[PDB]
Amino acid sequence: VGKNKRLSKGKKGLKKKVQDPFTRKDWYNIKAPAPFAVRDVGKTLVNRTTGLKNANDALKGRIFEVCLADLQKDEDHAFRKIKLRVDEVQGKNCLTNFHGLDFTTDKLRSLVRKWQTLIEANVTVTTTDHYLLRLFAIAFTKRRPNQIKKTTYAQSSQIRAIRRKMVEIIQREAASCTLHQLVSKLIPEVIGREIEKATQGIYPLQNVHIRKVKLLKQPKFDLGALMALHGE
Amino acid sequence: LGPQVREGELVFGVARIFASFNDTFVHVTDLSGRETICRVTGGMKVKADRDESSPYAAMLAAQDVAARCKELGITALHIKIRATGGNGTKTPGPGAQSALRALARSGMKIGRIEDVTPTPSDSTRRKGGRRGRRL
Amino acid sequence: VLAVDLLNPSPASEARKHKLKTLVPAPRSFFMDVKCPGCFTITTVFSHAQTVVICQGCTNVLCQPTGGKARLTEGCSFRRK
Amino acid sequence: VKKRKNNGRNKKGRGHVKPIRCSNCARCTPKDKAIKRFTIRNMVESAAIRDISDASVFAEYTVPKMYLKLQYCVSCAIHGKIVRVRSREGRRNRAPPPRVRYNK
Amino acid sequence: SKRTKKVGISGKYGTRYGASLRKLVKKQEVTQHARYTCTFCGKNSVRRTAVGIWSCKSCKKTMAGGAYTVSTPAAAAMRSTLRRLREITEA
Amino acid sequence: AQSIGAKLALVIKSGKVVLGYRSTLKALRSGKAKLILIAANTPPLRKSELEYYSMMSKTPVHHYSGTNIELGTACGKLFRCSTMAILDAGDSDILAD
RNA sequence: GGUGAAAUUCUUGGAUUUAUUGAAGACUAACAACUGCGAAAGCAUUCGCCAAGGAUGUUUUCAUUAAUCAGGAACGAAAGUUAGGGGAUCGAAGACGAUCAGAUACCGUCGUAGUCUUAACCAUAAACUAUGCCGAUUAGGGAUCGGACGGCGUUUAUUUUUGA
Ligand SMILES: [Mg+2]
Ligand SMILES: [Mg+2]
Ligand SMILES: [Mg+2]
Ligand SMILES: [Mg+2]
Ligand SMILES: [Mg+2]
Ligand SMILES: [Mg+2]
Ligand SMILES: [Mg+2]
Ligand SMILES: [Mg+2]
Ligand SMILES: [Mg+2]
Ligand SMILES: [Mg+2]
Ligand SMILES: [Mg+2]
Ligand SMILES: [Mg+2]
Ligand SMILES: [Mg+2]
Ligand SMILES: [Mg+2]
Ligand SMILES: [Mg+2]
Ligand SMILES: [Mg+2]
Ligand SMILES: [Zn+2]
Ligand SMILES: [Zn+2]
Ligand SMILES: [Zn+2]
Repeated sequence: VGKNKRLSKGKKGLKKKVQDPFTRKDWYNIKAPAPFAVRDVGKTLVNRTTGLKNANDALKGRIFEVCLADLQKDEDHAFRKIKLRVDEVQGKNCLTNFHGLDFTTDKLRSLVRKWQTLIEANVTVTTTDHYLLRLFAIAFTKRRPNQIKKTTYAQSSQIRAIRRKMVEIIQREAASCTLHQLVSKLIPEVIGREIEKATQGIYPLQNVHIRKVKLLKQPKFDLGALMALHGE
Repeated sequence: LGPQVREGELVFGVARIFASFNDTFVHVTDLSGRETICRVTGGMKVKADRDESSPYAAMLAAQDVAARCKELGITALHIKIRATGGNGTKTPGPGAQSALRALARSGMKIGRIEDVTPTPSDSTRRKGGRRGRRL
Repeated sequence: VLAVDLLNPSPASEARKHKLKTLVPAPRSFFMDVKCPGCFTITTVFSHAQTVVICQGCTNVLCQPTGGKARLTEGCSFRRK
Repeated sequence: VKKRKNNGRNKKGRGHVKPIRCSNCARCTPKDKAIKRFTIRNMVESAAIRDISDASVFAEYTVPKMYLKLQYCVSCAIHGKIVRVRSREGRRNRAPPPRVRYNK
Repeated sequence: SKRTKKVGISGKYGTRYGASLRKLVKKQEVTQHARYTCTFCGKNSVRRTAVGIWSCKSCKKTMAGGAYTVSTPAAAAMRSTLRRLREITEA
Repeated sequence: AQSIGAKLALVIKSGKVVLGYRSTLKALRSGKAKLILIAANTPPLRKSELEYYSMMSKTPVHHYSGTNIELGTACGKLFRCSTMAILDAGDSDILAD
């Protein structure tokens, strides 16, 4: 509302002179790492480089949310969005690397339903490359076609047995791996198939998934690895 | 003035519309929160405080958002819906749909519907007391 | 119903009720002779044994205790004596 | 006099239950006593489906769903016309109401 | 043959300094004159010498502890947590 | 190692043992001991001295997991004890392990 | 910002909003039910350690060892008290903005004790199933949690027996 301001600019002020800050902006391209199919993911904006304020420093700590469906050109993985962290900005060419993964919220509420049992676990792990990262997991009980009984509930003893089997399998699989190998296992959801094959005997546990992955620490920049993954 | 690109391809942005039960905010960025393309709210456009959250006010705000972002070169938007969250209502306000429709009708492109309402895993005690608002 | 001879219930009805709810209590457990594959000896084992029973020769296990009646080794056969 | 066999709470066999907050007036009520409603709805109302469909950039698109679980105290239950007064004989009937499947 | 109703050891102060102050001093004084079992030899002869020094009358060992007690809950919890942290981290 | 508490009681009731340090040392000198027990909080010099004699005599030694107070009360006696020797087993099977 | 509607309050000394990072305390949504455990009060994030308990199974063991209790004793929500630590959020007392003829209230912005924990007191609640404890008999039905027993099949694995 126009007629509510009382102090306006405050105790004492004066109008501005120069406006329209968009005359000094620049547009940059964004790339993607090696395993993904498409590399261009959009455009980004930043102020033009000037004295006392370099542009490259402002484009080294940005994060981006990109759905995995766009990266893989496939509508099956339309419920996962991942984070990408910018590291080095080549001329008119931003280079990026992995920064995380996460499911969409709406699918998780569509999975959560009454009168069944949900199994959940998490675990921290470190790779051969000195990355400290944490994993989340999800599973649900499976209905049987000929059941007449209304409810499907599991006993806590098997619940903890499943939790132990999940933790041991995930730790064994993620014990000795690199980022390129693990992501090459993430996009086809390899981990789930071993979880289900190991656990069918105790109880079915349909909808095995890795909820999210987040990293805590990183080693030195190691530009050689970034240039190894980029520019194919 | 704008990013050079061929006519066939189109560039993406993201709009974060916050629709509570007292006011609505429309904010457009560039697929990241570092840069804000434009922002307008119901309050300046409307002439009465109560009407700031009306669907009509949200549609009017969406029209001049599309007008302001058209010359920047951006041609398509993703939307990120969020409610009050936390201890709030978690139900989007009345001016959500209005502005969303006005954005679609103005000619803009739409993709990647999403809801970003913040939900706690286990929240603190909520305002009001043991007897609630007794009116 | 309304006319039954309670003195002489049917054998199925007395083999079907709980072991203490019959006219006179009677155990529903038994002894058995097990054929050990390795040797030719004979051991008498309770059907509901609470302890692991060891055979005299070659020292092999015969059963594992459980909540009800002990479970026998897979490569074994028995007859109820 | 007893008006209801279950004391209008549905709690027999235990001593205490953790309370919850009403979604309207922020009152505290036992979880088993509050009225719980589960709702599934669309992102946009049915008239806007075409506008989203032809304004999308993915040819055919399927709008996602929205899932909420609201919970009210009894004071908020019959003021919002969620539930209504029944007769003395009709009180003892816990079958869900038959939703209309023809709509004339 | 109890000679007191509730005052206890702090009866040497007569009718001075107030009941609350006598109760507070008595509660802390009672634990300072008692005897504690030695952790090394096992005999029940360990007594306070200085403000933070306790010594055993049998094996003649002397140990530094709290003001009025051989050990403090904070120090015990810190020794236990440090032992747990070290053994998990290095083993 | 909870079983050893019950196992020792049978040896006490059936066989014959000698308690204390001087008597165990004299038995170990005699060379007719079969197993020696040592408490947790005995002085380290005493520990190594006893182990050195056991090593010379080729007899097993067991390190009890508790102090001498419960070592003493684990034998039905009302006094502390730090070390002991098994002169002979009774009907028990201590020497099996 | 918030309301049936306003104002108190914060704002180009850049409010509100957007993205990244850090710190602090409290709490464990959805799953969660005419479902579980405990003498009751009460008990919901993972894992490790310690002792305890009910039910089932049993051709193990003792042999009346038992039922209720005047006085007596242990426990006993919330609030409250005495000494330390901690103090994010709400919020008794209190200070403002509105409504009203008045409003020391209901509505809105702040806010002390308290809300958490350690060592000790207090012993009262619509502490309700408004229904004392032990023992025997009395009508039909279908659900459901734990243990044991019988059976036709399906699923599945270094696969049988087990688990569903
Ligand atoms: Mg408003
Ligand atoms: Mg009213
Ligand atoms: Mg009960
Ligand atoms: Mg109660
Ligand atoms: Mg700002
Ligand atoms: Mg939980
Ligand atoms: Mg349960
Ligand atoms: Mg009495
Ligand atoms: Mg209390
Ligand atoms: Mg204090
Ligand atoms: Mg108030
Ligand atoms: Mg406040
Ligand atoms: Mg308190
Ligand atoms: Mg009373
Ligand atoms: Mg009673
Ligand atoms: Mg069976
Ligand atoms: Zn044999
Ligand atoms: Zn309410
Ligand atoms: Zn000593």
